[PDB]
Amino acid sequence: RDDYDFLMQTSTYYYSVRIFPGQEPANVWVGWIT
Amino acid sequence: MALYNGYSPRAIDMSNVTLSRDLHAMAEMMAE
Amino acid sequence: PGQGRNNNGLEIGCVVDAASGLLTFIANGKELSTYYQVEPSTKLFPAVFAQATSPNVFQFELGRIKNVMPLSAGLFKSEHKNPVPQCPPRLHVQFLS
Repeated sequence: RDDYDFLMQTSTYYYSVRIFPGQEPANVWVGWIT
Repeated sequence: MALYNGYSPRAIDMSNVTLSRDLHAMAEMMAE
Repeated sequence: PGQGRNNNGLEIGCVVDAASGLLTFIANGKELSTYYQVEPSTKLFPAVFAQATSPNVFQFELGRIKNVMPLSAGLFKSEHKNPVPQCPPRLHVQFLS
């Protein structure tokens, strides 16, 4: 149960990346670029 | 990792894993 | 931890704070020590760099963790106050060529 007021006033955003099994995790890089 | 260390068995969905191409040759010989 | 990826695919989550500029990463439910601080008015594109060792490489996920807005709210103005995650047709994967 998230706080609706906190959700409305917040500016944090989230996304996730799922690396499938069998793919080398060292070869995969996740983050942001400009 | 080894140092780090009714049942529901959940094995690795290993089908997605792929081998190096030499490894394909090695798998071929050991299958033969 | 190791071998926490073969039973289930690895979960790296990216958290961006547009008010403070703090970039924190959540991986498999534990917060990674790596963090980045950016300067105001910075356009950050979600991005993944990978070398394919399998037919399936990775998967963008647009969900939300507790007390965080989904990426669609930050991206699209009309969805600013919509907690429900969305993937409008405008959003699409691009590659460097």
